[PDB]
Amino acid sequence: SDGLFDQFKTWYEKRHDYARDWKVRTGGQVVATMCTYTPEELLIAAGMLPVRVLGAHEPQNVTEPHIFGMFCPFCRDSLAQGLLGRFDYAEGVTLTQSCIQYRQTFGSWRLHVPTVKWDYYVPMPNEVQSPHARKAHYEEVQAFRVFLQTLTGKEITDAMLSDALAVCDENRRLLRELYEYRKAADPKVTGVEALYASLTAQFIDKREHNEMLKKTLAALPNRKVERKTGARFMTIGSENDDIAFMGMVESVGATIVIDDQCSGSRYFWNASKPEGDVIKAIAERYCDRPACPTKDYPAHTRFDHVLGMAKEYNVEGAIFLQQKFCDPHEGDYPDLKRHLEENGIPTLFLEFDITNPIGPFRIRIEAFLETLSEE
Amino acid sequence: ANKYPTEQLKLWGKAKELREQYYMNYARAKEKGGIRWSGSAWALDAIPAGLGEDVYSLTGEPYAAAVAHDRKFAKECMDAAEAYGFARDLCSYMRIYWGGMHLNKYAFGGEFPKPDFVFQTQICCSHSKWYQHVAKEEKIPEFYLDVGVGPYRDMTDARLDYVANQLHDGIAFVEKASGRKFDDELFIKAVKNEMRSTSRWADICALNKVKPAPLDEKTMYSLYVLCTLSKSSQWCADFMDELYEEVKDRVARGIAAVPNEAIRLMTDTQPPWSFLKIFRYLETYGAVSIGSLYTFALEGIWEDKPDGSWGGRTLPWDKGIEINDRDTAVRLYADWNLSKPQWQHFYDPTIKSDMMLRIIKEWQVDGVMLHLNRGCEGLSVGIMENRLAIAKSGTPVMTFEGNMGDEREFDEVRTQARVDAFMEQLGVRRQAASAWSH
Ligand SMILES: CC(C)(COP(=O)(O)OP(=O)(O)OC[C@H]1O[C@@H](n2cnc3c(N)ncnc32)[C@H](O)[C@@H]1OP(=O)(O)O)[C@@H](O)C(=O)NCCC(=O)NCCSC(=O)c1ccccc1
Ligand code: SF4
Repeated sequence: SDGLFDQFKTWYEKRHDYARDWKVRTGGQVVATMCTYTPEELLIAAGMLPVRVLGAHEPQNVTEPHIFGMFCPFCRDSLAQGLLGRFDYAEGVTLTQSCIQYRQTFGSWRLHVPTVKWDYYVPMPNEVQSPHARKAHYEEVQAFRVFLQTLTGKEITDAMLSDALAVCDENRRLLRELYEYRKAADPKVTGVEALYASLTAQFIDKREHNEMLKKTLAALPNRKVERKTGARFMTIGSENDDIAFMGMVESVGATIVIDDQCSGSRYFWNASKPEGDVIKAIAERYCDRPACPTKDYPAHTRFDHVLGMAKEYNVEGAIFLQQKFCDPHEGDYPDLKRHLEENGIPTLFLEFDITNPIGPFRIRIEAFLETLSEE
Repeated sequence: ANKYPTEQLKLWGKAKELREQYYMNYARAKEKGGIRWSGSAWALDAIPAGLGEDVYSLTGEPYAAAVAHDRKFAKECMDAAEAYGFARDLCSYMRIYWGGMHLNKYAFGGEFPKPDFVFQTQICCSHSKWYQHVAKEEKIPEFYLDVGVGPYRDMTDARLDYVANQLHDGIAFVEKASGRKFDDELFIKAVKNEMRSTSRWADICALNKVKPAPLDEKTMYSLYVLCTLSKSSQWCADFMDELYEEVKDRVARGIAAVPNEAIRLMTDTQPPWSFLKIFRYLETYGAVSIGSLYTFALEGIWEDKPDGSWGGRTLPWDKGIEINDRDTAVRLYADWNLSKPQWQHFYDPTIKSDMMLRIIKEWQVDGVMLHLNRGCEGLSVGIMENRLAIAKSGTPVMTFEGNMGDEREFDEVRTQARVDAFMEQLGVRRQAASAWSH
């Protein structure tokens, strides 16, 4: 009704129009990024627009020659976007190492997307719990900085890196401030609205995105809430970027008040620590971030993080959205489910392909709501 | 049919006995106060070996493959893991292993023997999740070596530092978990034995380049397995030396694994363990599989030789490099393992594409049969790009879908028909070539 979040919705729907126009306005390069561990500060410092590759959630038949169908819908949907030419404006492509399935999206993209002029794979340590991981990632971030300086022919100075980190940290802090409103009994921010904001953060110029977040926060204190909250849900998964599916969830008598997913909290959660060596500040921000399941060993630190968010946001039911074939989240699932249920949070499991008829999921959500009414 | 002399392997019985003894030793490890540990065939097993000569591993994937050979027990184990709540499309070895732990049954008899600790390498995402569940269910300490530093050919000093420094943490971990003091001399001996066994397995595979091939891949599955059990053991290194002498003699005498050899095939990853009879079927066509990147380099460690060919990696002491202290040994041990050919495709599938094309060339391969293995994300990533690179090269290549550990995703009838069609295709290509080049 009031359209406060309409700019984020426009940015999502017209993401590619945005990037092309950004290139006209700035003369800069665009870089297709993969996985939320990409050290975007370095790309921004190099004068580039990072744009996270996401899927289109449409039927596609272009990936079968490149990625075997035992792998997840997201890695295939993402690759399809490159093969279809929808990122033709992006000179670069980069992935920072996590899930091995996603590495195929990167490898097939750099080999077969003919508009790619350069590529870079960052082998960020998986074992962020090791006392040696932060030094290793410091060196990986420095090596990528050296690569980018060479590629552009322009020195990337500590001041340039610090300014880029400041913009990213401001975005992280503003998104956390937005999320704080979700803790209220009648949230002034729906889960869909939070999702538009946190997803577009990943492919809009962060200075422009920060300005829009600040405008949103200026409006929230006096925003009139008309909808009923219903049950307080949390969504959990890998990416979880199907906004249309989340809108259904919030139309049946519930509000998504918090999430554990890379479209949302797992992307932005922590700002960097104050620190004079900017390479250390950047590298450690990513090692200290809530971990992808692939990076969560020997301890399942994720379980404490998910339960902590669920309690702090007063969650009544948690919905696991799982991509078919998703090994890292499948490996964590049975015990993470048990951890939430043993701490008083009932759970629901839903599995997703590239496209799915919405009807069967709505029936399952409606049945889950009935269970929350009991006991 | 038989153009070549053929002979059965004399060391076959010893290869079978060493494997059986490995599994029996794990189960009996506590009778005399020994140590038991579990982890991948890719764990850096020389580290636990510094704790004594009575340190017995159970490597997870070879054990699960042994279970998969018993279709009924494999089904029961997978049913138990499913009942716990794990998705059926997770790694079939990992599901088998978990199920057998919950059932508390060892494939070689008795209860499932509790490990004292987990010592694991992490490169596939499921490497952590496999043993996180095990360590919680057994209530044991667990250590993971993160080897994810990218391709060996891109290695930096800092990347090698990361792996070496973690190995020093691993030493401290195994001392704490076992209560024993780590011995530098036993450790160095084990590093050297692992270098010996892995290089020597590569040397043996390189003997398969000649016509006729002295070994067929099905026979090789009972030989490459020893390095997957305890590559850092004296017994494995010494047996690889013995086996190399026998295979050298087969080459010298013109001995073929397959007496009617006319077609040389290359495979790829993890075959369906309860359906190895497919190889005997192919032999009726005069087709022999000479190996695969998987058989050659799951544990074999390779280098470029002076003539440009692929061969076993040179042992450091044959190169003037001394290994006289812990820190030197750790760094060389890290570097040796990081060169593993079967780790490179986790970063860049074209490295594996080039490796497969080189095998086709150097082993004189006529056709390729690629398993699209739904049971193993780690070895299947990049498989379709590898197929495309082989297809572009002009060598015939077919695919079949399967699952190395879970028969429910392997269709024997359809796969055998595809393999039959492939044999027909190879004959047709031979006729066309003869006709053009008369
Ligand atoms: C034990 C099996 C499974 C079966 O063995 P089989 O040979 O089929 O069966 P049998 O033992 O019952 O013996 C019957 C056969 O003996 C034959 N024969 C008799 N005499 C001789 C002779 N003198 N010479 C030659 N052969 C002789 C006779 O012809 C007969 O064969 P046929 O009936 O005609 O066809 C064996 O293949 C094996 O150990 N595989 C390794 C499994 C494993 O652990 N792999 C490691 C996985 S790790 C991994 O994947 C991974 C790790 C890390 C990361 C990622 C992944
Ligand atoms: S998927 Fe393959 S590489 Fe990964 S744990 Fe299983 S057997 Fe190992």
